[PDB]
Amino acid sequence: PIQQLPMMKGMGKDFKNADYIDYLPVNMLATPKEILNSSGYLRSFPGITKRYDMNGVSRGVEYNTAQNAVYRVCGGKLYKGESEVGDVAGSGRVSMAHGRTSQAVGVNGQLVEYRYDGTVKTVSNWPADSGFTQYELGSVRDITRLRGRYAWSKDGTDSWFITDLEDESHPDRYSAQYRAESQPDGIIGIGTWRDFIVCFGSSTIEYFSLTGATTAGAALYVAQPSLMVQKSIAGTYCKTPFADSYAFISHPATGAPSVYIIGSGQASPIATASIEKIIRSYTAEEMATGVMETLRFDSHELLIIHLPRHVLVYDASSSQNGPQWCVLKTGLYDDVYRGVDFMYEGNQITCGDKSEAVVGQLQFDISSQYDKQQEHLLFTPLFKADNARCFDLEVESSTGVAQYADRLFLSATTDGINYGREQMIEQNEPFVYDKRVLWKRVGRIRRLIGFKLRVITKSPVTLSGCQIRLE
Amino acid sequence: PIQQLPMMKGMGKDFKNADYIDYLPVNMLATPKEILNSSGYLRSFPGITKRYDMNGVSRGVEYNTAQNAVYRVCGGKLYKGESEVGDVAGSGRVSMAHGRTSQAVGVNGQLVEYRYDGTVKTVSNWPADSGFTQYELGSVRDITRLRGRYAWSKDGTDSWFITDLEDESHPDRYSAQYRAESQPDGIIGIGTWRDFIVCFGSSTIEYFSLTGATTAGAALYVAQPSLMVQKSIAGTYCKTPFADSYAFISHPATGAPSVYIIGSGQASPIATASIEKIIRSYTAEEMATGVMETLRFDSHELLIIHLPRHVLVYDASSSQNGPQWCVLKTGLYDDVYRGVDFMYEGNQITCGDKSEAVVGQLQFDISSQYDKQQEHLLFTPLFKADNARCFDLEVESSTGVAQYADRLFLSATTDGINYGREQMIEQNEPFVYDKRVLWKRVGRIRRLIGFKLRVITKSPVTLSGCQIRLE
Amino acid sequence: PIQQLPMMKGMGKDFKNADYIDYLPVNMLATPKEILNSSGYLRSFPGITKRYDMNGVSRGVEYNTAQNAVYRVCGGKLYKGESEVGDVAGSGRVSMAHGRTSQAVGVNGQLVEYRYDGTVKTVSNWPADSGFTQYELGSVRDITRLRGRYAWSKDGTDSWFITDLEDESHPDRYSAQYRAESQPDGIIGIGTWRDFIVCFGSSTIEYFSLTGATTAGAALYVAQPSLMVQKSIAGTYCKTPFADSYAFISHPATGAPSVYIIGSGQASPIATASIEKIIRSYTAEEMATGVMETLRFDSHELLIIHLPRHVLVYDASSSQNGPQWCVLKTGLYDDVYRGVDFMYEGNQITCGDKSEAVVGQLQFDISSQYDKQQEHLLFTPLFKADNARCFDLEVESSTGVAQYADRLFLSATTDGINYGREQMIEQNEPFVYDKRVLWKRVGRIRRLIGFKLRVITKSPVTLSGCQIRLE
Amino acid sequence: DPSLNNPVVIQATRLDASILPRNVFSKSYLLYVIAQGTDVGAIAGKANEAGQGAYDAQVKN
Amino acid sequence: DPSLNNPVVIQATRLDASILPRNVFSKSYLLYVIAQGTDVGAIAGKANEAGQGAYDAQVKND
Amino acid sequence: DPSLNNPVVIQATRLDASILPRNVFSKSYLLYVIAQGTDVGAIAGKANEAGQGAYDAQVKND
Repeated sequence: PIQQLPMMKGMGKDFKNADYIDYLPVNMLATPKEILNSSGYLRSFPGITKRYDMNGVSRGVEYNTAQNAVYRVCGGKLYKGESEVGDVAGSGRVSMAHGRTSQAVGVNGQLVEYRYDGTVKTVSNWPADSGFTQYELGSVRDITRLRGRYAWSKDGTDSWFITDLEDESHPDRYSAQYRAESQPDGIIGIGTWRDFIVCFGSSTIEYFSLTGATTAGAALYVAQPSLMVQKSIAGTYCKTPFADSYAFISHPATGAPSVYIIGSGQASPIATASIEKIIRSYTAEEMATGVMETLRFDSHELLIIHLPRHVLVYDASSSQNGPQWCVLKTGLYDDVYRGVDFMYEGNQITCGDKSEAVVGQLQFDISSQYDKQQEHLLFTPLFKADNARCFDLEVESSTGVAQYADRLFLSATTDGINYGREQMIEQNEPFVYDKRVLWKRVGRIRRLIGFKLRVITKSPVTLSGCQIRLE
Repeated sequence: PIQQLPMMKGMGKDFKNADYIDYLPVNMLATPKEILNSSGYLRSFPGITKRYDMNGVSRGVEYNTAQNAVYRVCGGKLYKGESEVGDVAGSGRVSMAHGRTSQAVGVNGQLVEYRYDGTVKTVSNWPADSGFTQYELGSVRDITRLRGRYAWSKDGTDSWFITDLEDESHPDRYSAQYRAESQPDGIIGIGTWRDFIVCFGSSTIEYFSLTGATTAGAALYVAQPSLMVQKSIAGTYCKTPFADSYAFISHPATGAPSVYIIGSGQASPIATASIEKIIRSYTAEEMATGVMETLRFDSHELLIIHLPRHVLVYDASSSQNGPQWCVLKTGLYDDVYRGVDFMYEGNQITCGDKSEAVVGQLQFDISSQYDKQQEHLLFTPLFKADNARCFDLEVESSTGVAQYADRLFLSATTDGINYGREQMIEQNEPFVYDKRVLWKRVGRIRRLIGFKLRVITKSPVTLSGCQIRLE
Repeated sequence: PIQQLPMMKGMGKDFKNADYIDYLPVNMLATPKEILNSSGYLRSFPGITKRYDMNGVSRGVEYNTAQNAVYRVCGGKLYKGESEVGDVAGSGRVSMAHGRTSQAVGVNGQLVEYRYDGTVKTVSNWPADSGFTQYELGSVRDITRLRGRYAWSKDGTDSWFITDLEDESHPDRYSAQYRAESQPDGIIGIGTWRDFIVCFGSSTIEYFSLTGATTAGAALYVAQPSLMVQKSIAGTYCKTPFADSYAFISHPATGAPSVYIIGSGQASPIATASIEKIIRSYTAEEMATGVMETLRFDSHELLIIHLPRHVLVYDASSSQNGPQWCVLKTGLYDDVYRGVDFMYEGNQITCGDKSEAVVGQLQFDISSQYDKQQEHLLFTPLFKADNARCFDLEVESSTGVAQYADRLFLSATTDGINYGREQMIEQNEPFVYDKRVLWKRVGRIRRLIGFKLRVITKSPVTLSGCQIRLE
Repeated sequence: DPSLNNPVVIQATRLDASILPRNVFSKSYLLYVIAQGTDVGAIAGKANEAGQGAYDAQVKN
Repeated sequence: DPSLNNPVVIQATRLDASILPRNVFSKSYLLYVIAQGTDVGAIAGKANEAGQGAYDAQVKND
Repeated sequence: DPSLNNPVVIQATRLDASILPRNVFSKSYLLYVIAQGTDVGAIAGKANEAGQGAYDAQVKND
């Protein structure tokens, strides 16, 4: 009898509390595509190769549609692709929005507009002698652009403003201020969906649409209580557009945090129980420091969450059976994935670096990150086979693209927590396309067994189907 | 023949009525997560460890979104997390609502507002010299907040009021009073759902939305007949938000009380016949004194009902087969569960105590409540096996996270009411992860048999699948 | 055992990346029509025979409904079917729209109208002495017609204009200018769908409908936010009507480019991962230079994409199992398909030529393009057969419509990238209808095998079902 | 003249995205239904304001 | 002024609640749909009456 | 008086009959929804015209 073993998700036990956690693949992506005897295959995440140098770590990225170029803020400098176009203060992550007139960066509680002509303008109240309405701007938390107006949220308060059409430097002349007052929740973040200004609060999410009123002093925006969502975002950058909607991490105010997708005025969780446990492991402030974004290459629609110690990738394409989550990491140990701020830019996917002051492009030919070895892990679920001997452990692997022969470490666990000896297997070989990855005489399963595949390489790993001969 | 025995729900007979009641797990949570040969596994409820002391028993809790902190009322004192911020009279349960200006507590028929500046203001009519409209406020039953207005219900009457926008201390200047007069039902409780003020009556549930009228003296709220529900709540605190809706216990006016969930102007029961019998066992007054709340950790969405003698937990996540209900109890006997008023607060779930004047946090590492042994029970359904001998009784258990070896008591019933001798089995052992919990030579089943598993421990209990070899 | 091998999609590995890509049929079309033992059959794309000469390569085509004739621009000349009616400047592709009064061609940033009376008029502002409103027209990117108004988009800006009803030469007297300002996106292309003007941007797609306002200076068009699509088109001519909707290639701004179909305000991808990789292989500029169109003959509804190096055909009729994509190529090597700008014109389908200055009609009798041999390829998926010998390889073929005997080259791959020796098989014979295409003693499959069928002919190729006797 | 005084009553204020068959309607129609509810409210407001203005003009005349 | 004379035509006055997809719409949504039909009828009536009143005031003032 | 000046905005002008469900709605309801969109547009137009007329009468009377 030959039984196929799935590798998309692995069962296991958490040694801290004996609970059943779902072991997730590391630096691997599941593709729901029928090949050979398997309905899908696992492929390594694309490697990173350095493109050009920056000054300081990455702090933000956005595709400037008006200029048809990628703007990113690295360290204390603002970059338009290769070139350098502005200076940015601060050290933390920044929220950016772009418009026809200028490119805006929200830093240090100020909405700084980097106009394409070269001049730099900071948002401030209209001059007193102008006679227009004066507002208490306070500090800027998050910014967005819609209909030629920059919309930003006052820090620590549920009030947000919109810039005037004629002069985007100053707010609107008569009706700049608006409030998300359905619940007493501070507007943690602000975003744009379709024609709606979305005000992500600490308890509720509200939608504002243009009224079109022409009278001076009339409200240009009114809330849409129909589209209100009773969840909220945990941190300022815990939101991102995803699948024609917004994905976010639930704030602790509404209960235990979890990953949700906003749909038609309702939030549908997409986080597995293990993912929710991982998220809950972090403190409130650490989670607030987290940032999430979206990346799309090939058939994959990935949702990347940059938690302080883990990087979680949700693949919407390969989630037919259930929420498919993968963990990205850099180096042999549990270091956080260095790639951040992914953006597709003209045949290349360029990503900033969390640690070094460089920006690199995703290269599908190799799996190394800045010419460094990487770890790829696949865990099979625990299955109960009493007094059963398993002999043939074969996985089909695509080979012939590696610059050096790769080695696969195969180990098996009995209790589900501690793994046994690891066997070295030549899974890849340069310029060889018919190599078979197979191990005979696995052993005898006493009560239950689980398998873990470890690969160290600079070349892509493609493991399709794990079959085992029970006898 | 190896037959798997489910443990999610257990059949049985009620000795007082000879009716087939459904035995429920005690301190045991079902998780629908495919592992080994079972579709789900049973995990013990998280234990409680003391966080810090209080004065008096718990009386209420809510997450103050404006202050981003948890406010709870213990005894005669109001606490903002660790610190103490005010004094609260009375002794019974209180309902709290929070706003930007102040935190409000509804006690002794008065809406007391504990302003963040330190001052305390009580809701009362406008001064006579002001010239504003005067109302007969009477006594306050339940309170809620929406759009910066404190909405509270007059005790013993179907009238409810809303505070003025400029001054939250006094009611609205001209249009404070509103009535839920679709039926002659007193407003037992009031709550907020999305942008609707919900008036839970004694026979009907009504929804009110803001009109937006600007004329002085015009009605700000009008009832929404389309969303009216013809059921009602039994007690003042027999309601709670749940699954983007409200869950409640039906009032005796509409028939025998039962648990319902409001959906699109209709109430869909979620109570098993056994649960409804348990609820009916109480008197009307005892039913009124019951309080329910919601708790969400991991993938579980729990609806906890704190009845005077029973504590019932409804798990929406594990309700695929049917309404999954669990009983929570403290101590070796049938004492009521001591934890109450659960609230997730920054990486921890804090719960008040019904009996002692302490507040504790839920710890998933252990299952002991305040360092005390707790009982965990699992009942298998009665199944008719005639002249069949069953030998191998094995349950998969996760072990190795206990500070002392656990003992599992296994017993079987033939009549379905009285159980036989109990056999001790080593369920858990410190630092052992491959232990097997198995009993051989169960006996011979004459007509029908059912199994009950009892665990006394300070450590988490995880039982996956009960299989039995019939022969 | 006799196992049928599908030929609609072929499996394989990409030697540059070791990834599993789909080998697509070349110059073949899938037809989901039940015959013999197969649910469908594969037929060669119709050949091209020269109709009459032209001057210069093809640059555009449209069916002039008012004149009931096909207008196409070849080289520097405009043709009304056989005849020549005007002169067109420039050298690149041109977008044309037609009206009752005139036929318009958008070339060199100018909307040139070729009136049927023989005169030529160019769109320009109203005379200054007329007193009508003046606009900054700039340069024209794409044009369209609706309700007797020529609608064109300003190049490099999100503004678009509409011509006056009384005089189509000049823009509207008072309300010509409109802006797609929901996002700061330049209007890459413009099109007409039902009664909406569609403004395909660089990030968003918007719909504009007639207001019907009669007041002078009032806006005639307002955006429809309900139908807005958050995707966009990559290039100016990367759009075309298809299946009562618009199909397009996603702009790099929204992520990796992919093929989408607009449905009810949402974009549904129809591109296989292999197709998306093929699209990503091109640069942004080369992607922009791509042009796509639609063709419908028999039951096939084809979406043809003329990328710089590949020509991809999407058959919506034969997409029951999944997105069916076919590659069209000219010559023995991988040269781009020469036919372009297909249009059905009174019992004939006429297509321009990318390289030569001729126009030809699609002839279903033959498969040769301008009396030249063409390559037809069919790839079977890789299937894992271990230690299995396969002997009888038979494909059903329709024969008897060839002017010379055809030879079929049959080869098999083991690694999935490199193919073995090719065996010649007499695929077709003149005036023979009962010939059987069959090869015995294929060989022994070590690990896995895949088959590729190559046909070089001037005659139609029809292959029904690939069955193999695996033993 | 006096019929212009009394305002016309209205239905429920809006469709609060919980009674809609949200698994049936497309995204555009799902937006359209709430848009129609809000616009019905707005047209009711405008019609009542115009009736009030017409009554005031009539009595003043 | 003369435009205020002619009333605007209306669709079918009511929804029969037998043509609605009763197996799909929630019953609260059903109530909303019939209420919307009735309210559109009422708003049409009020708008036509207000237009008539505005025309009468306009001509009397002229 | 000044409130009668500005017309109230409109939603999407019409239902496309291609965004509606067509395996759910019957023919009568499919016609009714389209007629309802058209009638909402017409009622908006009539209400705006009546408001304009009321404003003109009010200012002339003043």
